[PDB]
Amino acid sequence: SLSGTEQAEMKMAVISEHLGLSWAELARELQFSVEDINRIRVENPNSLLEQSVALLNLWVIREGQNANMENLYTALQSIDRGEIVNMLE
Repeated sequence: SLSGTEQAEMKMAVISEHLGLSWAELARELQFSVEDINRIRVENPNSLLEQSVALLNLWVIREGQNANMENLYTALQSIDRGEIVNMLE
């Protein structure tokens, strides 16, 4: 399969566990609206993990068939979290 889609589940599970405070910046980098980002905050107020999982789930839905993990990697590197990419690739 494409290097940009294989094992998406495990990769996103790991990314979500490691994002921590970085998920909101990632969301902005991925072009999500301030409304969507705050909705995630209010729906999952006590867990950075839940907020991160929610964001990646929203991304999977938005991208649909055009989803490409390389876009997540580029965004991660742009927000200084390239160490997550190194761990995965």
